[PDB]
Amino acid sequence: TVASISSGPKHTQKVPILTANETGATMPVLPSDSIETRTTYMHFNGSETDVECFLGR
Amino acid sequence: TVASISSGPKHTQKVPILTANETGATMPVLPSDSIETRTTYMHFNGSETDVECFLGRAACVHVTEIQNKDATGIDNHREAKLFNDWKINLSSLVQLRKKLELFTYVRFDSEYTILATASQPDSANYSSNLVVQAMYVPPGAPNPKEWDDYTWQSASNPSVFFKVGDTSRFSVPYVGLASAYNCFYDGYSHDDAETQYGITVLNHMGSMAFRIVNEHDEHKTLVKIRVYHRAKHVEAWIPRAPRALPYTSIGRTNYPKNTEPVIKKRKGDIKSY
Amino acid sequence: TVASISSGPKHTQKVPILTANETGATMPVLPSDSIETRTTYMHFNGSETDVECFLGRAACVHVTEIQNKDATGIDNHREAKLFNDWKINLSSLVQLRKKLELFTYVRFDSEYTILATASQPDSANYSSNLVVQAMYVPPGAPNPKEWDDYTWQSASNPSVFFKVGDTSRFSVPYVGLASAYNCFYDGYSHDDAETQYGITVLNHMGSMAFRIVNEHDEHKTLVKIRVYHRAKHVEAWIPRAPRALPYTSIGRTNYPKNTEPVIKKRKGDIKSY
Amino acid sequence: GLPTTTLPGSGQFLTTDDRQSPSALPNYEPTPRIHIPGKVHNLLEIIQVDTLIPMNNTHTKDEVNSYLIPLNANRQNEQVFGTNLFIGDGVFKTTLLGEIVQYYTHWSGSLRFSLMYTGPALSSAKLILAYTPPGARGPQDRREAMLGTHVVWDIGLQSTIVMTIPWTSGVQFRYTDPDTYTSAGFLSCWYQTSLILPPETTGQVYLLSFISACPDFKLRLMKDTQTISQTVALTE
Amino acid sequence: GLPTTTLPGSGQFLTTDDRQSPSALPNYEPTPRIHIPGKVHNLLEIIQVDTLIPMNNTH
Amino acid sequence: GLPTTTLPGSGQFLTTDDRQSPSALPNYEPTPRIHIPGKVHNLLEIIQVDTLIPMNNTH
Amino acid sequence: GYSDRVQQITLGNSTITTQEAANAVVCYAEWPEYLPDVDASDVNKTSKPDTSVCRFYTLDSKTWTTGSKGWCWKLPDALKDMGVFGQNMFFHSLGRSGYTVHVQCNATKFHSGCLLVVVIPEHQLASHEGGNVSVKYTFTHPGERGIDLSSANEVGGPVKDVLYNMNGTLLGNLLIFPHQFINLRTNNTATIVIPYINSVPIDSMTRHNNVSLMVIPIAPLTVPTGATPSLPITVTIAPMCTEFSGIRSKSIVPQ
Amino acid sequence: INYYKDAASTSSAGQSLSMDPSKFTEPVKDLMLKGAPALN
Amino acid sequence: INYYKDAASTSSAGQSLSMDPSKFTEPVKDLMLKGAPALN
Amino acid sequence: INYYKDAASTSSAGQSLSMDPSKFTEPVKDLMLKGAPALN
Ligand SMILES: O[C@H](COc1ccc(C2CCCCC2)cc1)CN1CCN(c2ccccn2)CC1
Ligand SMILES: O[C@H](COc1ccc(C2CCCCC2)cc1)CN1CCN(c2ccccn2)CC1
Repeated sequence: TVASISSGPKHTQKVPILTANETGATMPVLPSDSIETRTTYMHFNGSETDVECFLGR
Repeated sequence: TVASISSGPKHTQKVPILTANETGATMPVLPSDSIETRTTYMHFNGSETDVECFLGRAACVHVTEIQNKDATGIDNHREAKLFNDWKINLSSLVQLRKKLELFTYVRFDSEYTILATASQPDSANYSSNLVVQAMYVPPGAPNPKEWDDYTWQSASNPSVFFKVGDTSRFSVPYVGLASAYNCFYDGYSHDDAETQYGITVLNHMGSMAFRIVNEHDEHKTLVKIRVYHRAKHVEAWIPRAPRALPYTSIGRTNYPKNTEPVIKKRKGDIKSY
Repeated sequence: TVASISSGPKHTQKVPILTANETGATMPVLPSDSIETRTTYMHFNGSETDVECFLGRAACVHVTEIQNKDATGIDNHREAKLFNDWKINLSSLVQLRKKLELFTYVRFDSEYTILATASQPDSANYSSNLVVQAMYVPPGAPNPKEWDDYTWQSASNPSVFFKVGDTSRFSVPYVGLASAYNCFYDGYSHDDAETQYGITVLNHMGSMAFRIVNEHDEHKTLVKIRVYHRAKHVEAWIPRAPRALPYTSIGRTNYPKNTEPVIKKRKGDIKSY
Repeated sequence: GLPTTTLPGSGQFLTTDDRQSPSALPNYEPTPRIHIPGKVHNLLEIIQVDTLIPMNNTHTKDEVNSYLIPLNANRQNEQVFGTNLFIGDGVFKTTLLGEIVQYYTHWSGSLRFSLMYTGPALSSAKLILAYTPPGARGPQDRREAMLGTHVVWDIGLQSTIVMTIPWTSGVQFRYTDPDTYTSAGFLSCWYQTSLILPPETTGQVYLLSFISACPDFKLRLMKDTQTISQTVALTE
Repeated sequence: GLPTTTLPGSGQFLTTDDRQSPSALPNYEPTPRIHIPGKVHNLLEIIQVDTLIPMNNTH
Repeated sequence: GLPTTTLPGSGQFLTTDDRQSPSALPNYEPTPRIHIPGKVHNLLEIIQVDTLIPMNNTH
Repeated sequence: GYSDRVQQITLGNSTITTQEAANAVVCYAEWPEYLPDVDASDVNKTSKPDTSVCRFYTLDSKTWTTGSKGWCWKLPDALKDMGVFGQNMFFHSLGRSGYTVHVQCNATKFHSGCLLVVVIPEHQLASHEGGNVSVKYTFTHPGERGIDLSSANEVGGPVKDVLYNMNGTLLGNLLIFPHQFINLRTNNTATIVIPYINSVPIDSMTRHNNVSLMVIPIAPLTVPTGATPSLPITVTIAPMCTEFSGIRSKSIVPQ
Repeated sequence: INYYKDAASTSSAGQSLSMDPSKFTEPVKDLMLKGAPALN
Repeated sequence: INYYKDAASTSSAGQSLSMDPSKFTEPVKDLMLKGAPALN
Repeated sequence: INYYKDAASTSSAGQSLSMDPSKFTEPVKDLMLKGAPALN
């Protein structure tokens, strides 16, 4: 799984960082929408935040 | 496997025993390069020198003590040893410490065994049966303040309850923040002019709190806790020179002043046997 | 299997019962060589005379004793039996010793069982519950000096913790330096004019240290340790004459002076029944 | 309900046993491993790297000088140094080899002893190193020394000489803590001809000496080292 | 009778262990589940919804 | 957790029983065996060698 | 006619030639390489100035005399002020690098003396005070000057006792670390290639030094008769495969 | 191996490995594409 | 048989049986052959 | 079933069922046949 993909300079008409929060959504913006990133992998599953785990001790 | 091959007289232009140590290598010279040998087999694998084996037996890492007594009128439970904590480390007691510091970075799972025995140094009718409670108060979690705080509810924090005289045992995954634990760290936590140096900064793992669950009987009971630690699934990188001088502090390399010569002086000459 | 075959009258030139013992042989003569026999079967295998069976049951090899008491002001823990050691041997108690010395070289794995019971010879309110600590201090390792030395950390040395009244048990591979243990050794450790003779020199295996982990209660408690040893995976070479006279020392063959006749004198003649 | 019987040893804690345990942190995900140069797998890997021996032990406080074996120009027939081979004690004891051997009870195998010469390049020398197998005394003169394992070393362009103490033994293991029956011999070194310094040069020259184990080597039965102890627990 | 040995840790209660237990109510039948909008499975699902920060903390 | 019941005899030490035990020296390698003439396997092997009888016991 | 003896290292816009080498050591048998994605954590693209940072900087020279005890430099500290390497260093949040170290000392065939040149990963120093006294920042960040083991104890500084490696271990065992000797009679330089060694993929270049380079006289310098009794030792070091990441404002560090 | 008959007596459940924040993070009626204008 | 779910809870690891001293004993850049001259 | 890893930890060995007294009862160099004269 990639945690971040590689992304480079941008000069577009397509701006993912401008939104309208009045709508009630949290738009899924990522580091790679606003800086230049390199690939990295997650190495993690989110196992210990499962509700079974959270309420299970 | 052969430990030595058979080899006979030599009169060559090819001399394996002359080398240049300035290069930094240790050339793999064998008995058969300089005497006449006969075949012999190894009969041995080097099993018990594997690092998993070397670091894999339980070592005592900590001895603490708590007492069961009437807390009535005690203004500071922590101070009365009504309960106690351990700013968890593996470099307090030194037998295991010298072993680990043969390496720079080490990564492993731990298996803990906790033995608790009771003492009744002054007149008691009997020996009571106490249950010990040990809690892990990570960095940012509430620390117990009294021996019976809400903290001990430990609703999200792993805790084990066992009886004095018995032993408790479980195992923890490798909980280091980086890829390995640093046995050494030549750095600071930030570029501060007075911040502390060492590993004391890096190895931030919280304390393990112990208490007796029992209320008090008429006499007082001393319970002494011994924590044993066994590394399992060991991985070690970069060997270093063994520790020669005595240790003075958890986490610093410092040795004591006016220490004694560590190399044994000859009783005789260089020429002596 | 037949134990005896059927055999009838004989009038031969072939006499199996006349031999020459000067040769060193024991000729395999049977009932059927000299009387008339009938067939009978063995019905038996000789199972319980196998050397694995003969040396394979636990035998008491050592009884020692340690006490739990206030060490305050004790200048010599070892001497107060605050802790104790055993210069490990298998030739202290003699029931097992005579059995082993039927052979010259012996090789086997050992299974130890350690029973610890407590005694309170003088007025106590109760019986405390003590945990015993036994450590193996090989030749060159630190020996305990006090009952709570760094030694007891035992970070590299196998140690077992069990409760008084209980038993502890584990098994050790064959730890001899040679291919077998010498039951006898007609040699010295070097050609010295005054060095000791025997096996006392060869059989160098270190001591096993015992202590109570508990601090002291108001009364004193005597704990007496019994070590049992069972050979498993036995291999024995070269049978010898059984021991006739009493033993005097661990590791020497010496018998006591003015000992008594070991052969029972007849009450009567050679002719007596 | 299945019928069981418990045996002697139940409830004991043996620091050397290896069993499963419940994890206190169910479901936790450890940090990924990244690559780090230098991984060690066996202590046998590291005791083959050679390290310096403080052979010149004759000082009174630890000094850089006890690593230096001095050599005198123009001496003939004489002896450069001597030592027994109790690798767990004496000169050997603080070396990495000595230091690891001390974690085990028994050792067997060949040792590699080398000498690197540091005198001016325009000097010359011929030394003899001799290994004396157990059973005889430390040699007292080269004649005595030369009848056992030896190497005539000719000091040249090639700066180091590697002598091997081949495993000579009845019993297949020796004790690391010094023991008689189990003793390994002596190592001595003498002038074969003599050190000669070029003009305009003077004084003592020194040899550095190293020790490491051959691939031959075996160590067994782990135990605690006499090389470290303590009187109270340390704190931060 | 099968021979056993008990290890260190026997009888301990670790609040984080996960094992089977006898049911006190043998054979009881729980109420059927009906559908309810909003099921959460991971705390990671909810920390992606944004909420307001009291940035102006100065009161 | 599997349900068990312990029988009479639990915890006893019978010097003649034969069971497994943990090794105190995990991973240790014993010295190789070499050949030695004279191996004995059964006491029945040796009681077939004859030895002298002090028949004249009258001393 | 290639000898182990003559060598040329060209890195960036700078070249070194030695006519009296003794092979070269590559720590742990690994050559410096960039940070692979599979090992990456920070999502930032990194900056690889290449030839402007991966060239040879020659630190100021030392003087070996008969009384010398040895010198110690820390990396990347020693280079904190060299050209654009240094700027990059103070300006990014994180950086990573390997190095080629070339230590130089020539004499004549009448001199004797032997230096140990060793690289110690994570060399945590000891306070000469004992106990749990710390070693202040400035003291472990000497810069190009390095630490002079024959200088006096100072307050808040490390201990400078050579038989103990500045940490409670014996000089004799430093040979377990990648190292090479300079024996006037053999050798005139020492070269060690250092791969990046850390427990994290990239780190801060200012709060943590990841190797100390140490040059220690072991067989004392002995000059020919009526020669001047000293020789200079020069250290030239080149960052290799350097990467910087997390650019911003420019760190301010004590003193 | 379950040793017991009832389902309540079994150990903890096993990870949902379900995970779908959109019911919480994007409950909008007309779908919003990142990059397209929020309000048209 | 593992009785437990997590990997940390398993027993000790099993012998590397890896063993390669050359990273420590021969980290030289140009390969040295035993028997050939050290410095050419 | 061995529960333990090391060989020393296994139970007792099992009967040699070897049994050959001739090394002890007839170690003579030239073979003696029962019934034939001992000394010829
Ligand atoms: O073993 C320790 C595990 O930390 C915990 C975590 C949880 C608990 C709880 C779990 C629930 C039961 C109570 C204890 C105890 C210790 C980690 N340990 C920290 C110290 N560390 C090192 C490494 C290098 C140098 C010094 N120490 C070695 C690794
Ligand atoms: O059984 C002994 C094993 O030695 C140990 C080793 C370790 C321990 C420790 C292991 C960890 C637990 C504590 C005990 C105890 C004894 C060896 N034993 C030595 C004596 N030996 C012989 C042989 C012939 C004649 C006399 N004795 C028979 C064999």
